[PDB]
Amino acid sequence: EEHVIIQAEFYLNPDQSGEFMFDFDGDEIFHVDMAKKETVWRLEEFGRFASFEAQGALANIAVDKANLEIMTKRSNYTPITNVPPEVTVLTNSPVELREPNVLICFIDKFTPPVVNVTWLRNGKPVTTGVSETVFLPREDHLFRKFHYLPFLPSTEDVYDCRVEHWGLDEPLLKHWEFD
Amino acid sequence: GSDWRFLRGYHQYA
Amino acid sequence: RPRFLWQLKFECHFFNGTERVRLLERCIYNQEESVRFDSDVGEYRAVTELGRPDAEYWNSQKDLLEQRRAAVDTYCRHNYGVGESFTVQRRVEPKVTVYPSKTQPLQHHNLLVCSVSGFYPGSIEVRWFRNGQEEKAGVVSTGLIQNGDWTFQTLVMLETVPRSGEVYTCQVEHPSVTSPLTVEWRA
Repeated sequence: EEHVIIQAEFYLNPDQSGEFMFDFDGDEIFHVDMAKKETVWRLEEFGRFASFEAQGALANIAVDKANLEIMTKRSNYTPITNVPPEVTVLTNSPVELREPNVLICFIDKFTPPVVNVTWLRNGKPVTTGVSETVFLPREDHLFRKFHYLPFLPSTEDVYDCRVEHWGLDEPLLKHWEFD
Repeated sequence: GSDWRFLRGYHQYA
Repeated sequence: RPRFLWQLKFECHFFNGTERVRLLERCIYNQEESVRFDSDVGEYRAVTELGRPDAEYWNSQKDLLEQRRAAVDTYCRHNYGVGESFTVQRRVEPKVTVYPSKTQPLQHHNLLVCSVSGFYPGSIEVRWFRNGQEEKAGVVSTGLIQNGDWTFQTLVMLETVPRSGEVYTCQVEHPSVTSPLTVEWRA
């Protein structure tokens, strides 16, 4: 096999959270912001080569919502079994003091797709420049997600990615500090 | 050429 | 409160360009795939008994089967087509760095790290050489790491006990480059 493009959608209750996205070889091509009802391209430069009309996704999510209701009942109401995430914190490249870098918090192998992630700088939460991806599908039907923190390497501070998921007894803080 | 296509799901047997 | 989850997935698998294409539609309740459409089969099949209704039903609807059977061209090959420039052909060159993991002074075992990052696509070959000879043993690799931003990274370590004047080279072969990248490290 050479490539695989994957159109993945989900609808979750009682959250009533839905998702529509495309995936090329593990990477998100784009996803539809359900609230703003708009197509968001993973790399800006992707939208200069293709077009996607967001209203379609919105329709798809509706059938999904519907089908979920049918299935939940069909299953004698069997709820989803939480599977807590594996968390890893790394950087974009080899850290060099006073060399802008990026801390990546990789959350993997979890379900359902609901997680709360905080970046803490010397224990205090950081929001400057942060970003994250939507829930990326996995062949086992669990999800993946990435959070990013642009930062300036230093020996003066420690870092933690704080992850909260229903399958975790307590919030998981993964640490990173410059050696 | 532009239009990214998508499939839609059919309705579950109710 | 209990959560119930529904997922629907359409997978377009391409072999030898779009020579061979396979489409899979999968319905997953929570973490169990219940019913799927496999282009190589031509119709729905219940994966689990919870999906038997759907399989029976959707196979009855015959407009829906014809639609799917043709998605391999209308959907799969079309989207490959539209996406090809920025995906199939994407090509970012790796940043290659070589450094000893610890500053533990000569003649003591050390792990030489070959950091290869920011590359796209995923396939790459990183080799280690000592005095021009390729070193296959004592290599510890993190494997390919997808960063989630259309770039990869990998770290390949060599277990060494550097002696004076030994010249270690990390050689990287990746589609984004004509000739292998190499970085040397002088003990």
